[PDB]
Amino acid sequence: EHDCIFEVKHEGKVTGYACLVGDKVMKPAHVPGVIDNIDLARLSYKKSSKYDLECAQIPVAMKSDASKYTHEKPEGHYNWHYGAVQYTGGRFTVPTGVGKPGDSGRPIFDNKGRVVAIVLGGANEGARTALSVVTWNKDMVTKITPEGTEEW
Amino acid sequence: EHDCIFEVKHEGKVTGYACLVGDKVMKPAHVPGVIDNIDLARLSYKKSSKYDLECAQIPVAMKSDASKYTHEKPEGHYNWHYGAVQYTGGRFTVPTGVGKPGDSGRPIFDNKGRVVAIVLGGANEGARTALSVVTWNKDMVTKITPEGTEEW
Repeated sequence: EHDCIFEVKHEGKVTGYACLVGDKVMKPAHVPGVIDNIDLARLSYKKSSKYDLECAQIPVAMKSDASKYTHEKPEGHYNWHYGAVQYTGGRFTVPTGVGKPGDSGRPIFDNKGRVVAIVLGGANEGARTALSVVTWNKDMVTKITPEGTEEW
Repeated sequence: EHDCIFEVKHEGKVTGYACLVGDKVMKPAHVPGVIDNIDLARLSYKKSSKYDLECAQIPVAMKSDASKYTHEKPEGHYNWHYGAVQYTGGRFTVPTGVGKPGDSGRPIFDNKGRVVAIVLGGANEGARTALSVVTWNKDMVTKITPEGTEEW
């Protein structure tokens, strides 16, 4: 279902997205640019290149309109802004030809309607493709990045 | 009816408006930040802190798209961007509520469309509040702030 998620643009084009996950505001750091909204970008965030997350806290009304997350992921079927995604064996996976370079940051929802993780693109096959994600393992962050692919 | 011309933006956000009268461009002086319309911001603004006005004179380019003004005023009731306004004893008691900070520079329009005054703030001992006004009468620019003026 449709909601509000801000987006970073660069010089008359688009380069990806940046989300408002509940308690903080955050974005990937592998794509350059500044958020469109001036009161969500002019502040000073904190950056870590080893996990590629740029994060800080939210203003007050932008806190009043937020999202809601979860700290686990069970095996089953999910949906995202392009379609459906199967998660099993530690693998979110989608068909081929369902994205373009520059969609890194669209959130992924569970069945109940809460955000489970974020996306970093990056997987290929001559059939249904995999994902590369950054997720929350019981109040602490971890990464998932299958080999063979670059930062799509 | 109404006009919607020549606002001001600063630091991504806005800081109100500024209106042009038959020959010159006025702006309330106490607010920071400069105008966005690059054809106007090329000028040199006369800054009188004692009367709180910014007083550049316009070039002849958009001088054909100017406004209409006057300096004669009977008692009665006028209209502006946030509703109606009443003129008694000089002071402008508005049907109220819609005022805010930040949006000083809203000019005051009469029934016959001619510009009669601009605004500089509010002051409110209950309903139908009496705002502050920059105005003029027969070559004399006056600043009329009634009492305890909320500095917009």
